[PDB]
Amino acid sequence: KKYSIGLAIGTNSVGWAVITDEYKVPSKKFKVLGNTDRHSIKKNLIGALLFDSGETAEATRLKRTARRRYTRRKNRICYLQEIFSNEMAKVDDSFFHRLEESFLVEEDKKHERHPIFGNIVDEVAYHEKYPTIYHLRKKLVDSTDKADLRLIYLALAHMIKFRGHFLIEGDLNPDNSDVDKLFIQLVQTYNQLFEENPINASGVDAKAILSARLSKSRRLENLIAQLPGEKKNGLFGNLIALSLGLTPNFKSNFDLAEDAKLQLSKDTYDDDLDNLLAQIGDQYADLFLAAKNLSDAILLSDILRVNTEITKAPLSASMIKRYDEHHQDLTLLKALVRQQLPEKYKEIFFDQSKNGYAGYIDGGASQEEFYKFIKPILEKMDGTEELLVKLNREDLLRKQRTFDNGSIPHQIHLGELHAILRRQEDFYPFLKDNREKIEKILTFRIPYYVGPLARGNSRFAWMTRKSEETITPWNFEEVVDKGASAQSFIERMTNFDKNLPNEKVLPKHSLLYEYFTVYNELTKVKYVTEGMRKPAFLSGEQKKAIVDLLFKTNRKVTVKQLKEDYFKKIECFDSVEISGVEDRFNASLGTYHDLLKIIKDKDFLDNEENEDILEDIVLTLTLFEDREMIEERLKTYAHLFDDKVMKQLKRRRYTGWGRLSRKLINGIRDKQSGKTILDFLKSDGFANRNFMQLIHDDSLTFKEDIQKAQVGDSLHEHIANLAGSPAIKKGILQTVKVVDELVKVMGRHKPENIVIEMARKNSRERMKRIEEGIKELGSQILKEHPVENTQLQNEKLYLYYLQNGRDMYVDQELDINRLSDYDVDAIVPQSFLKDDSIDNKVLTRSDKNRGKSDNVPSEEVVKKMKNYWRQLLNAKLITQRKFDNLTKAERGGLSELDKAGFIKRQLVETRQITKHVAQILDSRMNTKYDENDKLIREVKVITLKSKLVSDFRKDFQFYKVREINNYHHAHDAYLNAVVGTALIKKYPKLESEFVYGDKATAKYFFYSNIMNFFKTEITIRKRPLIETNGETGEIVWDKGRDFATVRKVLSMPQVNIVKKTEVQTGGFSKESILPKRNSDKLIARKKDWDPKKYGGFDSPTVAYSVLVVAKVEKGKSKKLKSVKELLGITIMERSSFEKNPIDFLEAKGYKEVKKDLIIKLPKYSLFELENGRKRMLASAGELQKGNELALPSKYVNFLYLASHYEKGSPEDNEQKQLFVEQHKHYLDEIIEQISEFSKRVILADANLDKVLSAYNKHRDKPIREQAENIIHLFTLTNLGAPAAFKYFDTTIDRKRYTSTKEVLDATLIHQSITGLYETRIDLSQLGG
RNA sequence: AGAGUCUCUCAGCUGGUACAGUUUUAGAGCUAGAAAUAGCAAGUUAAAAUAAGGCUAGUCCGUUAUCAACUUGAAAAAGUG
DNA sequence: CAATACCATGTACCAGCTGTGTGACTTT
DNA sequence: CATGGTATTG
Ligand SMILES: [K+]
Ligand SMILES: [K+]
Ligand SMILES: [K+]
Ligand SMILES: [K+]
Ligand SMILES: [K+]
Ligand SMILES: [K+]
Ligand SMILES: [K+]
Ligand SMILES: [K+]
Ligand SMILES: [K+]
Ligand SMILES: [K+]
Ligand SMILES: [K+]
Ligand SMILES: [K+]
Ligand SMILES: [K+]
Ligand SMILES: [K+]
Ligand SMILES: [Mg+2]
Ligand SMILES: [Mg+2]
Repeated sequence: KKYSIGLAIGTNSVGWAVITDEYKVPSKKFKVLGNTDRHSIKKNLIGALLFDSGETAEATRLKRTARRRYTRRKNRICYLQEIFSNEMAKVDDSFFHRLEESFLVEEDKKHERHPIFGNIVDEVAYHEKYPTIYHLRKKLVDSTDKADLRLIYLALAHMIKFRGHFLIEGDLNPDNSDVDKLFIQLVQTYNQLFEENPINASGVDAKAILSARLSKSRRLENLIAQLPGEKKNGLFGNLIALSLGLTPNFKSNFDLAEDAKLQLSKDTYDDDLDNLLAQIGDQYADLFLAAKNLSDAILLSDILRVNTEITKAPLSASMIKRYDEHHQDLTLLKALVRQQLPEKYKEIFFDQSKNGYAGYIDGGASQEEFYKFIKPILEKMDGTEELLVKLNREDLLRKQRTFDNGSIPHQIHLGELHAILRRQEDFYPFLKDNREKIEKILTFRIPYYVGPLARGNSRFAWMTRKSEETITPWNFEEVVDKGASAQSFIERMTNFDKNLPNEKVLPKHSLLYEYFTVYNELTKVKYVTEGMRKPAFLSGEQKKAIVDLLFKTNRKVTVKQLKEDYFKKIECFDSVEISGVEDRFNASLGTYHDLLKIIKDKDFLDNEENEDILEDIVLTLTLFEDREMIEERLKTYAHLFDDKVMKQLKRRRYTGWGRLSRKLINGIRDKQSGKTILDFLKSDGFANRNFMQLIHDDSLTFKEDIQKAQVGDSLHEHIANLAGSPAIKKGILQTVKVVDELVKVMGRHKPENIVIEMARKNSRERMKRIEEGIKELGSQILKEHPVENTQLQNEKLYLYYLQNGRDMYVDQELDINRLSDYDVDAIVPQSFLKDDSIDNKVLTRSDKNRGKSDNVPSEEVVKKMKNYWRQLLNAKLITQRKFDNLTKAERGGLSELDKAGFIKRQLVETRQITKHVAQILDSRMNTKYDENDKLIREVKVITLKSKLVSDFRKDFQFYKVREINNYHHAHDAYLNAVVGTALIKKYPKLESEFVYGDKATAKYFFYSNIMNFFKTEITIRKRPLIETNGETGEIVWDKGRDFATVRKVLSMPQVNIVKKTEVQTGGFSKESILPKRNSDKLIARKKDWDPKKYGGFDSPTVAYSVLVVAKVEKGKSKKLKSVKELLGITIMERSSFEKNPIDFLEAKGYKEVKKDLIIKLPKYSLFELENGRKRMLASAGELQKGNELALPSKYVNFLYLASHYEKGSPEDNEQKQLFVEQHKHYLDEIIEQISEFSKRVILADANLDKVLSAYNKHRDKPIREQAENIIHLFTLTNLGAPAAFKYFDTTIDRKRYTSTKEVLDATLIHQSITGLYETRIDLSQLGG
């Protein structure tokens, strides 16, 4: 008995089917377990497992990270309170107690209700003197008087609790960042370099202009407007633009041929500046550094909007400025409305529900919403002009705690913290001794390379301690081994050398590693001149001369440099042909040139004895990112370089790791030669073997040593470690579990073949890619055309912005209002490359202007547009892949071989994850070896792409309509098995391409015509009825009988669709903290916080339901009453219930619980009632639809054709259209089937009647549109959670199943993973 | 079937921080009326919690992955049509 | 109990490692 | 998002 398996692997489904010799699906009688009168059932061997998408670990991680955050912020406060403990006890022995219980209601408070002082008089006086915390912070920073210890704590706690970000390194000078003085010094540094062309900056108010609440470009234009004879694109203008955070281009200033675009935010700027400074000299370093300082001052002026010469608390001062202008503007705003229109006053200042001032302070109105609600109310009135200016600057009626306070660095809070400590350490001796300890609390943060401060109970931790004691902010440098921990942070993630599995991989930028990559490429170069008979390799001398002369003097080596600076200069060749490298060498001694600039000792770099030291310095620069730690590690060589060079060495940091170890490159040696790998790359006679040849050569001992160097996951573990979406990995494991069961079903007989086919908030990302691209481009298109992230979901508008509002084939502007008239065109034609991503797509006025349509854009378009494309590439508005394709016509365009490859890739799957599934299945099936110790491939694992079966369906009218039911998953798998087996049966030579295990015109023709053998006529040409294998003579396909077989299988109504039951996990409930309410739905946020007094959560998530048969007390009498009901065990209750189910249930009220009748009921548990009606458990108190509507095939194909689902010849198109119109009565028949089914299992009288009326209303509608909208109707009958749907313009809301009472007496069905094995439990026989 | 390199792209996993939001309390509302309410005044801030919580008590852990039923079995697992 | 309606924590930055598909050079 | 929780209204 022989058979094959077909699989369809998706992210929510695994379709499966068993086929025989004749492409038939078998049917078996299967045992049925349980207490029903049915002992067995007939099942077709075809079905599909359905499951909810697997989730990533990200959300779990972000929540984990926040938890740690909250724990450590509490610890900071506890540290500070510990310091204050004894001395605060002398002043107020319950202060910290009133703070701790501030949340409680006075009924539960054990102390007085006024937290700071403990009486109403002092408390009210406090708030009158210090309405915001920032008033108190400024007073404590400025005043010279002794202050109450409790107010000192509150100001220091507020700074430590909300301490600001750590994005800036070093200390901040609040007086050294004066915008006027940094602008004056930029002017002075410019006038030094350009004495003949100086700028008159007198009368220019640099402070107001650059610190103004305006866009960077507008402030730039404002300042230049004050300077006559200076343009914003001149050198000075560009420097101001750099200061404002824009991205200017200094190429045109210094007459450069290449482009020096500079932005101060990019990580590349440090190199970007040095690179520019290399061309124009170091005299300009003072100019470009002076501009950097100005930027710092302007950034601070966004935060500090107050003169820093009247207070040492400019931040708190600026918060107080917000409060004062809020108060003044509120007084005036009220007066205006009071007089100009008093009818709206009640709506504005008293209605929390409205987005007025009441809703903005007391309700849920945000600043953005408040501004919207009040913008017309201001425009409508008189005297509102200044307020309207503040509203448009987003600076009206501001609160102090706002979304934009993320700008504040921690150095500013620290400055006020250190000032207060300096003021009060004069009166309190414990503040002078703990001044630094308190300062450390605010400033300390765990280094990212240290991680959780665990003690052997964190699977996430790696930190190692220098001593076993409690870590605090003050002892961290001593208890935590920062060096070892920083090393583990990387070495626990990096790859080992695959060849030498115990050797660590070299840093990517290691000098030795780059010597290797350059010699390995250089060794395969070949050249030929006139006198030479044939091309030749480079000798060891030639390669060394080339490395010394070119690679050690030029960052990148082009072929031109090789020809002129080597072959002409040295070999005296006026002409030479080069091979093995094109345009320029891909490898380069980059680190060599970085170190030559820093240390300026070329002879040190070339001395081989320094190889070790240089290797350790680069390793240290790569391994660590902390500049102190880097400095500490490089101390060993402080004697070798100047302090200036050592400082420059500290600042140079590298990232990335190679793929080979040092031991492999330049350690192990060949036994007879005594030479390392690098030695052979430098010199290997006239064979010039490269890395691949060396480690594979049997005449050397490298290969032997590799195998000796080499040194068991579970199925689940192995799948977890695959590179791919966790979603697809869930289906991969489910697939293997499906195959195991199917083999057990066939009496442990292995199949002949297994054919597998695998399926194929971004608006935040799409917006960020256009902002960066446009600001890098320097364009004002976002100014002229504001856009929201949601709109960028539209393809044409997204392409418009990525192309900066220009046609991509013609150098012209595009109209944003005309996009409907424009064309979206594929760079590589979709006839060749089925790619619809933005990466192969282009917005043009008309696709005609691309050129010819059988190739990549014409040469003329490339000549026209290459430069504009280059800008888009650098602005990252197109990728390198998109630019390369866009420009291929200048590289010959698409070749015939390229076209052959494209067609082949349409048919042969090459994705790595697909190969891994095949390898998993192949290694599970084929386990025995033959006389030659080679694997015996009893089972052939075939992998197909989705296009094969999809074209099969459209070619033989086996159409699919996904919306009808879930059967198409199972049918896809059947067709995969059929097509896959028949394909390799017809052409056994294909096995190399389609089975796992180990002229261009011809292949193009061949692969385009590979599937013709199924057809009876082609294009013209005709074929036999019976198709056979040429060699064996065996029949593979009968075009009369075998299509009928397929048609029978797709028509079968019984298909085993199983929805994987799953225990729900994750969050306990909705996260929203709700206000207090008298409802038992509310759940306490802490053990003692009664939700009736404090609010809390609701909407818990049921992990699984439980069938309880027990008795419950009834009435005031408490008489025991027998019941049977469903209890949802929430995720939070789950551990408590499982530890002791009986105690848990008795706590809930149940008595005499029949412990053995407790049934665990996860989500999607399956119940059958009367007339075949099936329900799935959505929750403990809601149900989902549990039936599939097996619509007959004739209707399915009619719906597909009538609806124009997806082309064919005209004689075919008209034949299909004629069939649609000849079978128009099918429309009513389809409705009848739906209604017959809805009345049998759906049971939504209201919705069914509403739909019938809607269908009888739109009978005069076109047939195509009636069919398209019949497709929507299957939502009413679709398996799963009910949902809303629209028939034409009528909307049908979901009818839900809000009670689970009926399943308590129905038949519960437990299914195996295929659903072929069943246990059925009559629940009516329980509770008697 | 792979391997190294160059320019990239997309994805996965981990760590260190920040700002808001929400919730309860505190921030004496006034006047006139028995009240009902009306007319006003006010508003910007803070503490605390931010999965209940756990023992292993760490400045640690708590939302990913995995899961029909039955039989033996503390459990892990294997077995069952 | 129907039918019906409303609701659902969000944002920002920094430091890493891995594999992926891409199209080029070289190779087993 | 989409689907389960919750309340309101009849
Ligand atoms: K993170
Ligand atoms: K009390
Ligand atoms: K000017
Ligand atoms: K608000
Ligand atoms: K409040
Ligand atoms: K106005
Ligand atoms: K707030
Ligand atoms: K190249
Ligand atoms: K580094
Ligand atoms: K020195
Ligand atoms: K789960
Ligand atoms: K579980
Ligand atoms: K199941
Ligand atoms: K990469
Ligand atoms: Mg906690
Ligand atoms: Mg807050």
